[PDB]
Amino acid sequence: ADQLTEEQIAEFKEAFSLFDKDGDGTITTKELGTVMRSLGQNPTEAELQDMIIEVDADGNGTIDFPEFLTMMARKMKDTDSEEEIREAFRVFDKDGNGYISAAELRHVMTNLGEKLTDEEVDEMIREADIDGDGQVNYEEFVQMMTAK
Repeated sequence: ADQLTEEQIAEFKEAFSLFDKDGDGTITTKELGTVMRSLGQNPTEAELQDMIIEVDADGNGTIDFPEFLTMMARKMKDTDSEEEIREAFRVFDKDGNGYISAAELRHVMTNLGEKLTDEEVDEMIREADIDGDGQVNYEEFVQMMTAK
């Protein structure tokens, strides 16, 4: 599809297959968090609890591969609120890296207007900063502006 390349689907498949012990194309309900972690994202235990009910309310203990993909595909559907904010941010990630320099995030905060004092903005920078890169994430930052 145009929303994601088949190359990305490969990683979703490898991360899933890493826990598909039986080879039936399935993982356990609890292994869902581990598959997502293998893709580099760590979901909250609270949301994970509800994610399981929407697939296996009876508690059989498994989630299949097309269900795992359907869960992702459900969130991937267009929404007006998150996409509007993301539009402005797309021009700042020059490398397609997901992380941008804190100096560049600081520019966005200044350009957006109503910029709070540096100490108030630091609260958000602190959580987003990665010591290995010296960069702050921009993508989850956008979602943090509208959800918590």
